Amino acid sequence: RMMRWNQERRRLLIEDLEARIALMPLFQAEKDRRTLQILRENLEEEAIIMKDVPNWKVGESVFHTTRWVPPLIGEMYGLRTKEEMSNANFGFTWYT
Amino acid sequence: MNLYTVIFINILLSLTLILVAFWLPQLPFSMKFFLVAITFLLFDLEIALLLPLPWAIQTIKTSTMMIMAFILVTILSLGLAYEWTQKGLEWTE
Amino acid sequence: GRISAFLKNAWAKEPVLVVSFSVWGLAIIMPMISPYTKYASMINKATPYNYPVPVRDDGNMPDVPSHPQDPLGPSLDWLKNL
Amino acid sequence: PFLDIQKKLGISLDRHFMFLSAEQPYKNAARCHAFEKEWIECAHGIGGTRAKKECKIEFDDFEECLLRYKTMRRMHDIKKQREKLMKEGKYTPPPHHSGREEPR
Amino acid sequence: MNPITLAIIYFTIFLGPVITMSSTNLMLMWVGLEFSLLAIIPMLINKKNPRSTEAATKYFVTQATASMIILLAIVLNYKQLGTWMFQQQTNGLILNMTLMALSMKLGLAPFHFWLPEVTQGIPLHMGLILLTWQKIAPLSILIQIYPLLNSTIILMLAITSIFMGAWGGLNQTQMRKIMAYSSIAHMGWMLAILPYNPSLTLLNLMIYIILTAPMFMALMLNNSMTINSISLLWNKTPAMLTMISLMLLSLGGLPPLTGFLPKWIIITELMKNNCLIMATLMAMMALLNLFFYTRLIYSTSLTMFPTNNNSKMMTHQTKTKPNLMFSTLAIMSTMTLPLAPQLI
Amino acid sequence: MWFEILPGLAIMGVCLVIPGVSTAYIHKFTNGGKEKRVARVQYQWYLMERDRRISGVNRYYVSKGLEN
Amino acid sequence: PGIVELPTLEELKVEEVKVSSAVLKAAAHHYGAQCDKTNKEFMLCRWEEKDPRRCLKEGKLVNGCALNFFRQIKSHCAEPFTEYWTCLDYSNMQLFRHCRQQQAKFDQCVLDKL
Amino acid sequence: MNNYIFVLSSLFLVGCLGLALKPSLIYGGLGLIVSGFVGCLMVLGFGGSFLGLMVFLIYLGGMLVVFGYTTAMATEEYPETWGSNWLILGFLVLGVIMEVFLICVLNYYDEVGVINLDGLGDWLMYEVDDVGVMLEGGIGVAAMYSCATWMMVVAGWSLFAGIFIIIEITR
Amino acid sequence: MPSTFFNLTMAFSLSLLGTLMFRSHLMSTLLCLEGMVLSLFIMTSVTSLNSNSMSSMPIPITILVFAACEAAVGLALLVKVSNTYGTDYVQNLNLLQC
Amino acid sequence: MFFINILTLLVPILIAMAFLTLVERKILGYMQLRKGPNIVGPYGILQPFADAMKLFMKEPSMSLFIIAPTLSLTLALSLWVPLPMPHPLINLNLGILFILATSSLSVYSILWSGWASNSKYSLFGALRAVAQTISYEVTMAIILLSVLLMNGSYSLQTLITTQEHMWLLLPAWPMAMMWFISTLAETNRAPFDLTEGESEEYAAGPFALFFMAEYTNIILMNALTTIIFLGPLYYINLPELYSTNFMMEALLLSSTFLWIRASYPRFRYDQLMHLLWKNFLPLTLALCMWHISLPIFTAGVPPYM
Repeated sequence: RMMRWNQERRRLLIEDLEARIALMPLFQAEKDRRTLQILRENLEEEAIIMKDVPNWKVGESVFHTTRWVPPLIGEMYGLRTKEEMSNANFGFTWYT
Repeated sequence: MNLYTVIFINILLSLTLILVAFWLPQLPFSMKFFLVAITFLLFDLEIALLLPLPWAIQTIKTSTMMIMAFILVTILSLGLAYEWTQKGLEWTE
Repeated sequence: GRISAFLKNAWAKEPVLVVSFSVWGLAIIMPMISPYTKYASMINKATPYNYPVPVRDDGNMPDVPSHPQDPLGPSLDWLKNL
Repeated sequence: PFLDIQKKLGISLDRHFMFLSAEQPYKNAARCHAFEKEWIECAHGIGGTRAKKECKIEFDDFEECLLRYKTMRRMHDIKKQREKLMKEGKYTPPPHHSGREEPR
Repeated sequence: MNPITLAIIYFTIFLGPVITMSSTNLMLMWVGLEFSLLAIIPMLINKKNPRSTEAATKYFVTQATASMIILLAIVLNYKQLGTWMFQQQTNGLILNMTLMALSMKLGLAPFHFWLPEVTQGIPLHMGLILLTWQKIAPLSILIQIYPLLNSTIILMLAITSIFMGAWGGLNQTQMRKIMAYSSIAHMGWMLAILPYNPSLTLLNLMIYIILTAPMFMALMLNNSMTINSISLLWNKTPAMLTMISLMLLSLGGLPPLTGFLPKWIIITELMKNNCLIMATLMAMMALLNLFFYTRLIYSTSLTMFPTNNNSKMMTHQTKTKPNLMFSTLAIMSTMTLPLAPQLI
Repeated sequence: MWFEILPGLAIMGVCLVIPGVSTAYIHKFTNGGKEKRVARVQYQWYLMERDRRISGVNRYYVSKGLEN
Repeated sequence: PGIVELPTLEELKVEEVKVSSAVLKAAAHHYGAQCDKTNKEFMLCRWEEKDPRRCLKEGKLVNGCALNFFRQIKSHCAEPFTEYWTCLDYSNMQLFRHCRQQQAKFDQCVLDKL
Repeated sequence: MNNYIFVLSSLFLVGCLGLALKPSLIYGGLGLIVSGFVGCLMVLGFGGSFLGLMVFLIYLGGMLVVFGYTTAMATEEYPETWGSNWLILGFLVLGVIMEVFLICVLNYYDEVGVINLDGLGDWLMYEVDDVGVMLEGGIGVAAMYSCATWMMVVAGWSLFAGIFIIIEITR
Repeated sequence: MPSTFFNLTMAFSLSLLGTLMFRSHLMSTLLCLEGMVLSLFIMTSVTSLNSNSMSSMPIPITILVFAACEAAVGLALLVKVSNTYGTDYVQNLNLLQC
Repeated sequence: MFFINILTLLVPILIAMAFLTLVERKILGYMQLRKGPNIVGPYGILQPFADAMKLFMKEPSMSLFIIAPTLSLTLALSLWVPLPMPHPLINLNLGILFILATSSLSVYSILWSGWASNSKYSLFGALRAVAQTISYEVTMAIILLSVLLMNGSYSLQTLITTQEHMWLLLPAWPMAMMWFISTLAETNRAPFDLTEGESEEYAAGPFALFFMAEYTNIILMNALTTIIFLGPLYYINLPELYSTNFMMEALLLSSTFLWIRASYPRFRYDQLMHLLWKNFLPLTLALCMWHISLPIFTAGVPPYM
C-alpha cells in the first residue's frame, strides 16, 4: 500500500509542477518589468541626488561588458526602507 | 520573531518559577567511558553523512546512492564487530 | 551438515544476528532481481523541477512537436497505467 | 597538477567541481557563471603569465560580480550625500521610495 | 597492535600522501595531511611510555595548528575567487600563511624545536617514516604552487634552518636528534632551490631519503642510539662500517660521493639567478654537518673504542636481519655520481 | 474501582485537545476562514508576496478572483 | 566606464492581470496549451538574449493573451470557476486533491461550451 | 533586526575571545556552546537550515558533550583561581573596548570595504531564485551520493580508521 | 557579509592566540582548536550559500568530520597523559630535552 | 493572537503534566491493588497543587544551579512548538531534527550538576546516565532516518498526508518496538531508571523543575509516536477530530509507560548497554538499509515539494 500511495503522490507532484511550468513565463515577464521600473526610479532619483558633485556619472556600469547584469536587492531596494529590505532578505527565512 | 518570542517566554516562565522558589520561603578513570563517548562520536559523524538520503534518493544515480549507503553501513558494522571482538563492549575490568 | 547444525543452533542461541544478516542479504540482492527498479530512475527523470527551454525549427527535425498536447514527443503513459 | 593519475585514467573525482560554474545538480546556475565562463575561456590554450596580464578585462569584472566593492562604494556615496541633503533641508523623498506605491 | 590494525594504519599512511598529490583540490590535500597525522600518531605511541605520549602530544598539537592554518588559507581563497585551487591572483599574505604552515609541518626553522624531542622519544622504525614519508605531500603542495611564492622569506627560512640545524648537530650526541638536524638542513637546501627549479628539490629529497633509510636500518639492527653504543660496532658486526662511513661522508656532501651533486647543481641554479651570496652561506655552513658526521666516523671506524665483555657472548651468536635493499641503496647513493646527467 | 481515574484522564484529554483546535481556529480567524499558507520553498513565498502587493491592503489573506 | 541603457517608466506600462495565485494555479492547466505559442516564444527570447530590455514586446502580448483568456472564462462558466478557487485557497499548499469532485464539473462545462 | 548578523558575529568573536583568554574550563565551555549557537544562528539567517541543524545535532550533541565528559572524568580544576577569572574578565572588558574603538576607527579610513555601516542591513543576499524549488543546502550535501562520492568514501575511511586508532591508543 | 566575515576571521586569529599561548592546561588548547574549526566551517558555508553554489557544500561536512576525529585522538592522548602522570598539566613534559 | 496561542500551548500542558503525575499515582495504586490519593480533593485533583505549594515552601555555584533546570525545562517546552495538531504552531522543515537536538541538550544540565557537586558518588551516576542517554538517542535518531525515507522530507506535516490511507506501524514495527523503548531511556524511565535507583544533588525547587521537564518529555515522546507510527485521521473539515484521536492515543501510550513501571524490574547498567550495542544497533543498521532499498526495488520513491 505504501508503494501504491507514493506513486499517486508523485503523479500529484507532476500535476502541480506542470501548473508552475505553464505559469512561469508570465511571472518572469512581470518580474522583469518590475525590476526595470525599480532601476529607472533609482536612476531618476540618483540624478537629482548626485548632480551637484564633480566628475560623477549617471548609471555608470561599473563593468566594461555591455552584458545585462542581474541586479542586487542592494541596488534595487537600497533607497527604500528597512521594512522592504528585510521583507526581502528575511522573508522565507523567518517563517512566512 | 516567532521563535524568539516563544523562547524568551519559556525562559522567563522558568525563571519566574525559580525566583518564586527562592523568594516564597521568606576520581580515577574508566577507559570504558571514554571509549563509549568515542563510539558515540564516530556514529554521530555517520549520521551527519547519512541524513541527506531524503534528497539524494530523488536523483537519477540510484545505482550510486544505493551502493554508497550499503558501503557506509557495512563498513561501520565491520568496525563495530571488530571493536566487539577486541572487547570494547564488555565492561568487566 | 555442519552449516545446518550451526544455524539450528544460532536460531535459538543468537537470532538477532541471523535476522540482521538475512535482512542485509535481502537488501543487497532483491534490487538485482525485481523488475520494478528502473521505473524509479525513469520517474525521477520525468519529474520536471525546472523549465523545458524550447528550440527553433531552422532544420528538418521531425521528432520534436510544435505543441505540448501533440503526440510527437516522449510519452510516459505507463506511469498512469502502472 | 603533480601526479596526473586522473588524466591518465581519463577520469575525474574532485576536479569536476574545482570551481564555480561546474554542473550544479538541478541546473541551478551560480552567481557569476558567465564571467567565469569567459575568464576560463581566455585562460585556456595559454598558460599563466599570459593570462595574468591579457585577461584582466575579463577577471576584474568577474571579481566585481563576485564581491562588488565598487558597487558597494557607489551606493554608499549616494546614500551619504542623500543623508547630508535631507539634513541641510533640501531633499524631499517621494512616495515610491518613502513607503508606498502602486505595485503590480 | 594486531595485524588488522597494523595493515589498516599502514594503508592509511601510504594513502594520505597519494591523495594529497593525485588530488587537484586543496581540501583533498589537507585531508591527506590529516590522514598521515592520524594514522601515524599510534605508531609513535605504541610503547605507551611517558616519553612516547609526550612526543605524540607535541606532534599532534603543532600539526593541528598547521592544518587549520592551511584551511584558513584555502577558505580565504574561496571567498576571494570561487575556485578551490590557488591561482596567480591571490593576496600574498595567504601564500605566506600557507608557507608558515607547511614549514611547521615539515620541520624547517624557526618552526623546528619540536622535531628533535619527538625523534628522541620515538623508536627508529617510526622516526624513519616520520622523516621520509611525511615530508612528501607538504612538498608536493609546493611543487604545485612554486611560481607565485615569496622567495625572500623562503630563502630566509632555508638559511635559518641551515644555521640552526648545523649548530645543534655540533652538540647533540643522540643519533636520532643528529639525523633530525640533518633533515632540517637538507630540507632547507630544497626550499632554497624550490621556486627556481623543483626537480632539484625532488632530487635532494630522494637523495636524503636514500642516505637516511639505510642508516636507520643499520641502527634498527642493534638499537644503538648513541655514540658510545655505536662505537662497539667493530666488535659486534665489523661489516657495516665500510658503508656507514661512506654514507655519512655522503650526507655531508663530499665531492666524490653523491651527496655533493645536489648542493653543486643547486648552487649552479642560484648563480644563474644571482643568489651567490646565500649560495656562499649555504656552502660555507654545510661544513658543520660534515664535521659532526666526521666525528662519528672517528668514533666508529677510524679508531676503536673500549668494548664490553659480554660482546663475546654476543659474537658466539648470529644475525640475519640486514636485508638486501640496505646495501643496494647504500651503493646507489655513494657510487652513482657518474650518472648525474641521467638523473636530471 | 477503575472508574475513579476518569477525573484525571478527561482532564488531561481536554488540556491536550485545547492546543490543536486553539491553533486552528486562531489561524483561521486571522487569515479569514482559510488556513495559514506555508512556504517550504521560494515559489510559495513569491506567490504570497505577490498577493500581498496586489491586495490593496498589504495583507495576503485576500483572494481577489476575476473582478480585478 | 560606459553608460547603461534603460527603458522608461512612462512606457512598458500595461494593465496587468492582478489576479490571485490560487486562481492562476487553478486555471493554469488549460492556459498551458491556450496561450502557449506566445509564452514559449517569449521564454525562447529570454533564454537566447539575456536582455530583458530587449525581450519586452513579447510580454505585453503574453498578458494580452492571458487576459483575452480569462475574458472567455468570465463570459462562460464563471461560478464553477469561482467556487473552484474558493475551495482551493482554503487549504495551505493549494493542492489538487481536496477539490477533485469540484473540478471535473468545471471541466465538463468548459468543454461542452468550448 | 537589521544589525542581526553583525550582533551574532560580535558574539562569536567574544566566544572565541573568551576561549583565547583561557579561563577555567567550566566557564570556557559555556563560551564555546554560545559560540556554536550563535554561529549556527548566523548560518540560519543566511539560509542554510540544514547546515545549522546539522551543527546543533553534531557539534553540540556530539563533540561538546564528550569534551565535558572527558574533562570531568579526567581533570581537576586545581585552586589556580587566584581571582584569575575576575582578572581576565576586566582584561576582556579592556579588549572589547579596544575592539569597539578599533572598528569606530576603521570605519573612517575604510567605508565600502571592511564594513558599510550606514547601509549595514544591505549586502547579505545578492541574488536568489524567486520561482525556484530545489535550492537548499540539502541538495549540495546530498551530492556525495551521486557526484563527489570521494568525499563520502574518504569520511567513511576516516571513521573506519579512527576506531582502530583510538582503541589501539587507549591500551 | 564583509563585516561578519572579518569578525569571524578575527575569531579565528583569537583561537590561534589561545592555542599558541598556554595557561597550564591542554583542554583549553583543544577547545580553541574546536573554535577555529567552527569559525572555518561557518565561513565556508557562508561563502557557499552566498555564491548560491551547491556542489561545494560537502566541504564543511568533510572538514567537520575530520576535526571531530582529530579532537578525539587528541583527547585520547590527553587521557593517556593524565593516567600515566597524575594530571593533565603541561609543565610535566620537561623530558626529551636530552 | 500569537501570545494567546503560546498560552494555549504552555498552560494546558503544565496542567496535563500535573494531572499526569496524578494519573501515574492512581494507576500504580490500582495495579498494586490500592486506591491512590482520594482525599485532598474529589478523587485527588488537588494533590499536585499541594505538592507545588509544599516544594516552593521548602527552604534550600548559582550559575549552574539555575541554568541547568531552566535550560532543561525550556528545551522540554520548546519541543512542543513544531507539532501538527493538525496544523502546527510553527511549520518547520527539519522539525524532527530540531526536536532531536533540543532533546539531547539536557545532558548538559545533567553533566553540569555533577561537575559542580564534588561528590565522586554523584559523578559516578552522572556519567552512567549520560552515557546511556547518548547511546539511546543515537538509535532514536537513526529510526527516523530510516523511516522518513517514506516521505522525502524531514517535515512533520507530510506524515499526516502520508498516513491518510494507512498507518506507519503495520510496516516498520521492527522500529516501533524500539522507538517505544529508547523513549524509556532518554526519559530515564523504567526499566532504565537506574539514575534514580542507586542513591548514596537536587533541592526542592530544582527537583520540581527536573520532574516537570521529565514528564513533559514523556508526554511529548508519546505524542511523537502517536503522530509518526499511529497516523491519525486528517479529514480537513475535522481538525477537532484529529486532535481528539491524538489525545486518545497519547493517553494510551502514557498509561502503557505506567503498566511498565509497575510490572518490570530494572536493568543492570552493563546488561543495558549490552542490550543496545548487541541487539538494537545491528538490527537498526540492517533495517535502515532495508528501508533504503525498498524505495528502489519498488517504485515507492517519494517526492519533495
